[PDB]
Amino acid sequence: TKRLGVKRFGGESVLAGSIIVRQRGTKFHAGANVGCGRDHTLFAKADGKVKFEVKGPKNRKFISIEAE
Amino acid sequence: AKLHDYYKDEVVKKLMTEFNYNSVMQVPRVEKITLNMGVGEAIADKKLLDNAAADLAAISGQKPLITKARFKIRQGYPIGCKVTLRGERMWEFFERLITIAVPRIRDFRGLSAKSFDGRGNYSMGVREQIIFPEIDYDKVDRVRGLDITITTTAKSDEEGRALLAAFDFPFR
Amino acid sequence: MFTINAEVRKEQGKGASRRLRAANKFPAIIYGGKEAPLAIELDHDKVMNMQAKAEFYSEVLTIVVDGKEIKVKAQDVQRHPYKPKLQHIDFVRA
Amino acid sequence: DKKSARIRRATRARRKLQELGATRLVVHRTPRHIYAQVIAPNGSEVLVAASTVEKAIAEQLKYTGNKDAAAAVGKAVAERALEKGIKDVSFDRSGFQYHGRVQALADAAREAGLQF
RNA sequence: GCAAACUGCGAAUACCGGAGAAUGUUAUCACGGGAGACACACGGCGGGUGCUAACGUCCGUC
RNA sequence: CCUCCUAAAGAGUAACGGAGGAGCACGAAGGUUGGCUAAUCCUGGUCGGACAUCAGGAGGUUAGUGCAAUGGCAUAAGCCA
RNA sequence: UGCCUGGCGGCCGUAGCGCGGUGGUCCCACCUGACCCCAUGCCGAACUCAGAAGUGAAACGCCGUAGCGCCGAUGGUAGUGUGGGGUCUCCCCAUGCGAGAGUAGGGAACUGCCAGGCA
Repeated sequence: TKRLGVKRFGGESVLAGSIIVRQRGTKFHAGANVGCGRDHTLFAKADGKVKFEVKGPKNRKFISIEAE
Repeated sequence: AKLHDYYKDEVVKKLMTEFNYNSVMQVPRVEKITLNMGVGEAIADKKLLDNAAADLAAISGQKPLITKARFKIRQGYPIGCKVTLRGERMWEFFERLITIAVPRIRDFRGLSAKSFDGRGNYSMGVREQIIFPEIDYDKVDRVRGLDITITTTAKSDEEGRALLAAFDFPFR
Repeated sequence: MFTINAEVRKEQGKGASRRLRAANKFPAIIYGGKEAPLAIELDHDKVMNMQAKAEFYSEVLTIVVDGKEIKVKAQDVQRHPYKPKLQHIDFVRA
Repeated sequence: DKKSARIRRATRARRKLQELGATRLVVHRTPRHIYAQVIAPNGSEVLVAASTVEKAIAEQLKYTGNKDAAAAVGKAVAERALEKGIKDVSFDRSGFQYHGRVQALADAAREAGLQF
């Protein structure tokens, strides 16, 4: 009777401490050289390249940052 | 370990010759014995549960642990406390019971062969706990009994029958 | 064993398929074994003519390509829900 | 299964340690022996390894598994690693309990000069 | 058998990010001055409302 | 104040369109380190009837994750110390 | 330089489930007793102490089993952008992108370093 989805994309260059994706649940998990917030908001720990992959026993989707 | 040596001396040889196993431990062996009176009458008050716990502590050589439910019972409601042994107390208590408890049963029609889990364990509840002399008549409050469920490594009902016969299996 | 001759497909996609369907023709494929499968162009009229006999789907058929007869077994046939037209016939080499 | 729970427990430690990309010093307890290895962050290569099975440790040990054997293994691995130049490496008890053989080995290694 | 608030499967157009060709008065952005501007409508594209009866009504796009 | 669709697969895209909940609390119901890993159904067992009780079995989270809703949690954010 | 085992990574179903036999050389697993280091919301269940006292029962190790699960082409089909047409509700034409399911087939995973036993 606020904004979800992918905001930053793989292959992009971002500065340190830049939020890439916020997720309602654990749809994605931070990879190497990536931090995680209280609301599962991933942010860049450094500057370089970003990769989205699928890995794990359940084949969960992961986000990683690699040196440029 | 009071009966452990006697068990290894007597039961092992007959079971091996009647089964012809290869390894020493292939013979079924008891691992734990469960004493838990399903009184189920402590819902009104917990004094009965305290009395049951005291009886368990007195009869056994240890102190019981209070559990909770998985009849008008809520979730997580403590109703009964169980007791189990793992070690020398196993054989000590088993020998004691088979010496004084099992032989001294009133109207002892026998055990229940069908009272198996279908996989190598026997479960039954023997009432009129007066059979156990450890039960002091001074502190008895109601007619109760142990819901003994023998836990054994038997892989089938035949092995359970064989290991029960090893204890002479008085009769059905 | 039936003397069936067809033409090898020259285009990949829905274009040639619809061109054949409009002109009363259709495509097909032949696969099976280590040999590479190949696409073929089956004429609709001849397929109707020689498929009426019940023996068409019973034994191993013979398909003639560029004057070369090969044994192929019809795996399956796909037809329109109501139109009596063969959407696609899949064969297996035998 | 005890193995399943042990692996489950060790997985959390390993995955939380992998964020740093630092050489790990993994110690494994066996009922009859004890194993200790130092593995690079990649995980496919090992810098050094020593176990009680080798004669170098069991010569003076009546048995390969006990507090004394764990201490001897810790001393040996610590000496070898110090020769290697660990420079404050990180330890890992394969997701085990720091109670016995693991505890004795770690204490013996720290006696030799381990910085962890 | 069904499911806009069913997905065990899963399209092209639409997005920015990286490399690359020719193009076009730099067609691109910021600042500073000066505007109108605060009632649009027809049709097509896929829908809701409405009784898909409506030449009724509202949405994103040309 | 907040959640689900409605809504044309980046975000947004009208309804007086249909669902709704929240005005709470913890000095633990947070953290540290350690340990453990359910629901669902079945077999035996006085009441207990099949499901007040424990042991075992298929399985490892469809239990639970304090608040309505939706996504997520096995490395457990779930339970104890 | 070969056969076998253990630890650690990539790999996350062509790695899983079902059946048979094979292993105590080394190694591995179960385990005796535990008052001793330690311990339970009760218990040597796990944890820790003396080892082979006993064994290969489960477990893991190889191979075969394609039974099961799984992947999976090839085409076609459905769908659809762009421009147009018709009897314009819906369909079709030209071109491009290209489903799901199913299919032949694959399918007893592969690979990297160290350590130990037998050649």
